[PDB]
Amino acid sequence: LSATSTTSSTTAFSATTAGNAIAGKYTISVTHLAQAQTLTTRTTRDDTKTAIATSDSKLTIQQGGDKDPITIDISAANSSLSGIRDAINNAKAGVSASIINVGNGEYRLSVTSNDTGLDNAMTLSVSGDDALQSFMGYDASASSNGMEVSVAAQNAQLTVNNVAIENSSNTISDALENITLNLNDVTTGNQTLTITQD
Amino acid sequence: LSATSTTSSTTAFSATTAGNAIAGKYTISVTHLAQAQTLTTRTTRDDTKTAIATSDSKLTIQQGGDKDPITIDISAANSSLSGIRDAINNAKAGVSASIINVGNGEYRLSVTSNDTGLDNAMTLSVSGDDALQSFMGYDASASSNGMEVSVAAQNAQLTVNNVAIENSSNTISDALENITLNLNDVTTGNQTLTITQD
Amino acid sequence: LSATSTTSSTTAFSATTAGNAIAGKYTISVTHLAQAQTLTTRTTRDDTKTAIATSDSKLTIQQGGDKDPITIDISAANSSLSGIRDAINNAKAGVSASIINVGNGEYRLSVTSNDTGLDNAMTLSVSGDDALQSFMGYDASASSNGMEVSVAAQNAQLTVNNVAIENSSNTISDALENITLNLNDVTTGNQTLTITQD
Amino acid sequence: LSATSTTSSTTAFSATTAGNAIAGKYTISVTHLAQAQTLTTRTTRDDTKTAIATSDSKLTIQQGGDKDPITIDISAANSSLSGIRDAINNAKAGVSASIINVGNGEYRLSVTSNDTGLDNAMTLSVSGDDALQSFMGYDASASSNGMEVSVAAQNAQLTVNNVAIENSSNTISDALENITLNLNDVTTGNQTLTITQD
Amino acid sequence: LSATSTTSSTTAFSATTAGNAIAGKYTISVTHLAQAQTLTTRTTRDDTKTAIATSDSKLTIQQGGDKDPITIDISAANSSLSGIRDAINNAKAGVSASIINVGNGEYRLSVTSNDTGLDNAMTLSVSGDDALQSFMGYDASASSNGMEVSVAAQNAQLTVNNVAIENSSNTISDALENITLNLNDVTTGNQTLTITQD
Amino acid sequence: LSATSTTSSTTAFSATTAGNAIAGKYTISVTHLAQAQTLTTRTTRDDTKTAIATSDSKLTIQQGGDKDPITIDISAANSSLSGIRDAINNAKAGVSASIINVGNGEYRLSVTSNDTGLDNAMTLSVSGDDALQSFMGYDASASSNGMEVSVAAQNAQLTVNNVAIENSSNTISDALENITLNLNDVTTGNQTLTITQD
Repeated sequence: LSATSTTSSTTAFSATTAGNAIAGKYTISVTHLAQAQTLTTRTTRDDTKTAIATSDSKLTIQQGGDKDPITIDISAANSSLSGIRDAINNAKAGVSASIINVGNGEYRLSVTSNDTGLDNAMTLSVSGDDALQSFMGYDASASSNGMEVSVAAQNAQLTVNNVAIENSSNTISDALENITLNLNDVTTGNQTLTITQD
Repeated sequence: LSATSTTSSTTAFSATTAGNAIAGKYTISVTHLAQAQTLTTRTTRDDTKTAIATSDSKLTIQQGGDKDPITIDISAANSSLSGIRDAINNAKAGVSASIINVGNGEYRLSVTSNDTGLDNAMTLSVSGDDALQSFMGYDASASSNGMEVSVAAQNAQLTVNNVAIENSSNTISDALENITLNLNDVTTGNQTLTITQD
Repeated sequence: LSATSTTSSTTAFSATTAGNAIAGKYTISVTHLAQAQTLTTRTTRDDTKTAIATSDSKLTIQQGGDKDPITIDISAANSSLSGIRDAINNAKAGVSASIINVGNGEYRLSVTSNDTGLDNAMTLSVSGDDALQSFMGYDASASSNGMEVSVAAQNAQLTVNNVAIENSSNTISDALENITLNLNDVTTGNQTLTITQD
Repeated sequence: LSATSTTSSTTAFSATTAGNAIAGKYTISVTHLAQAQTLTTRTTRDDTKTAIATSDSKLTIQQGGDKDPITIDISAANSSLSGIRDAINNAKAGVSASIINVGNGEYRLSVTSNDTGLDNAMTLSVSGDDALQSFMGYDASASSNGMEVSVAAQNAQLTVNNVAIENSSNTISDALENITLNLNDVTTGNQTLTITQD
Repeated sequence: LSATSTTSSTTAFSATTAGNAIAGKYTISVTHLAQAQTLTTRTTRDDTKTAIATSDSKLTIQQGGDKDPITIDISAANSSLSGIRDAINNAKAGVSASIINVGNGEYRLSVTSNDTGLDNAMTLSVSGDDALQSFMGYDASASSNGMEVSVAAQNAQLTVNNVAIENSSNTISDALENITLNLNDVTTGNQTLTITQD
Repeated sequence: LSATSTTSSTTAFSATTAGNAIAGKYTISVTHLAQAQTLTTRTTRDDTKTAIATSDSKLTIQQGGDKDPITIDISAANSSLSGIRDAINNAKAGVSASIINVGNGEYRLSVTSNDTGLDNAMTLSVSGDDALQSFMGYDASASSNGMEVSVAAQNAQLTVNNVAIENSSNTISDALENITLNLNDVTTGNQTLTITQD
């Protein structure tokens, strides 16, 4: 019922408010932005159309935060870069695949989680085909993997009025009552968010 | 009856005037802003709904400056984080409670005094339940407390024409005759407030 | 009969002209601004209403520059901070009194001369009551005084085309023929005032 | 079907998107711009009209990237600077010739590949005339050549979300799905491209 | 008949042109501005109305550059500061007198030549009265004088396309054909005046 | 037939294009601007009207770059500064004469070539009169001359895409095909001229 406006010392963050947000000055220090994991094949193919697997296979995609594993069927015919990209994207597995032409007639496969957060980090495993498993597999606890981490999963980390706060997201509306905090950048020095009763 | 306008060398302070304010140049140096105390539970709960107390209990909130103590009743059922927040906020005890989700499935309770000032610092004590007392109690003279100080209570401190001035508030209209001083920031070097007869 | 316009290298000074002012470039260096003396009670009262004197008394206010002394009557009843402030202000004694709440439940009395200038420095003496004399007395040649100097009386000091000039005022229209010089700040380096025939 | 807008931290790069481009923040670091090879005659002629060859001859222009060689006929009469420039330009050989008057009554011949890229580097060889071969020949593996490299052929080199990318062009719309990257400059520090769903 | 426009690299100088001025770039370096001599009485009077001379006297004002000497009659009655100022100003002697109130109840007499230039420096001599001669006399070759030089006479000194130029004036339209140069300031480094045919 | 637009990183140069100019980025480094020689008499006259020669004489003006010598007749009567200036200017000899009043009642004669360029440097010789020859003669290979060089003749020197270019002029439309380069200043670091097909 009670409306408020916000002002910020930096482009590093802004904020909007729901009703009944507490007016006043908030000291905000942002030390890390949330990041969505991206895994990229450490090796390349010379095209997007040649099958990589010789058998049909099953891709398992498992995220953290107690989410259900998704198993996708990939026929030998569809074990090409395009085939796998399409099969992942069509699965709606909370991850998204794309192809990168890195030049020199070489292509990489990238898989990115749709949501930022440590809990949105992912495991990828392929059963029923060695070549594809070793091309595309990723397990953080394995020494050799087909994927490398090109973008680390990461949580936002900030302090608000000296209270330490971690969050899966750079859009934070679950931490502070009736405030939504949007993090655009890590901060330096004293930065403040000002909330005034209308 | 006599109107005046104000000008300031810094965004650090501004000022407005009542009638018959004395025209001229005032040298203003601000060394500290007033602050409202915030106490935050040093420990967390994994949710906002589970009762913390096993008995019914009585929360005492005592501010300084010779204000009356307020005692609030908290049933065992209402000794949850939400319960306590609601009970404090509903009491109109000159303090305001909020819940902070610090991430990792953990929640803190914060209590803030509505007014800035050393005299608005607060003591919190709970009788009739050990767990809640040790979760949420705060006494500045005790070695172990449930609260920590996340925002120190603090008085504004400034000098006006070399006269030292302390104030509970950053909105100062009781210090200088017919002037209201608004402090937005601590200053550096020579800063002046200019008052001219209209 | 002959009109002129002025330009200045700095916000430190500006100038306007009467008729027949001599066109050209004036090198101006300002080393000191004029100041109005302010005396402030070195001690405080805990309120503005309690009488300070036990007898009726006579406040003498004597400025320099061969001005007449003004003697004001202050009954014991009116020897409160408010009482004295009112009695001074009502006297039109070329000085002006105000009360400062310095915080911590303490009040100071300030007396300021209305005009800047060394010659507007003041002596304050109270006969017929020790307490008030020692609270509020000021004599520059006495070792102990009730007042301290919080703002030194001071003359403007500048040089115009290498001619040294002293003045009671920062509004100087008696130094240079047909020019009024307004001093806002002390200068650094070569600053010039330009006067051109219209 | 899904539209997106782009924002960039630097004038060093910009970007536009086709439909269904993945929203979000891309960290982009550009270390090299693509360049089109330019070869310039190390010696000069004193005019553009005198034939250089005494026999008719055949200019061969061979680019990399498995492109077909183009052989051009140059009569002795047309072995002048103007003659050769016209014959090259008229051939549409994926290269472009121009004359540079370097002053002092001297002229150079420049040949530039129309497309940037290492693969667009070129070999020039003239059969049937020594003078013209030694004036204008270029082979990267020969110790003495008529041409010098005045602009090295070069590939764009950048990294996008830590993925290394090489490209023949500074207009890159084949590397990243549904994005066109335009490189105007090499970057310094953290620069980012922002893509937001409309 | 042929019009031209001017552009300048600095506010230090500008320029306008008569017809048929030579278009092009002029390198201008200004090392000194012309100055008009000002002489000021080294001593002061405590007022402007008391006669200084006891006899009637004759003030001689002699400038350089082969100008005629002007002799002015000053009665004893008119040997006051106001008297002398009026008598000088009324003489139209190519000099101008003014009174300066330097503060502390003291007044100085200043005499300034109307034109800048070394050749506009002046000698002042009073016959028939010792007091006034010693108050107000000035001769550059005498060891003791009544005047001091508060503003040195000085010539503009500049170089235009490496040609050294001296001038009595900061408004220079007699040095360069069909150009008027206005000097506002001494320069630093390479500064240029650009003249382009319209 | 094909139109193009130009952009430049610096005010140091700009450019416009004729049809069919080659689109793209040109790296331009300017190390020297072209200059027109100016010769100035090392000695002065005290006026512009007194003849310098006692006999009639013949002034020869010879520029470089294989231009024809121009011989001008100067009667003894017309051997004044004004006389010689008029006679030179009226000859249309590709040079232009002016008089400079250097102050102190002294005048110099300046002769400037109308075109910039090393090839527009000049020799001046007077036959039939010693005084005028020694006043005004200039030969770069002679040890004593009447003229000094106050502005060196000089060629523009720049590099375009690493190709070294010399030019008599700062308006260069004969060096690069279908481009006109205007040089306003010597450059520092990487500067580029951008040409884009419309």
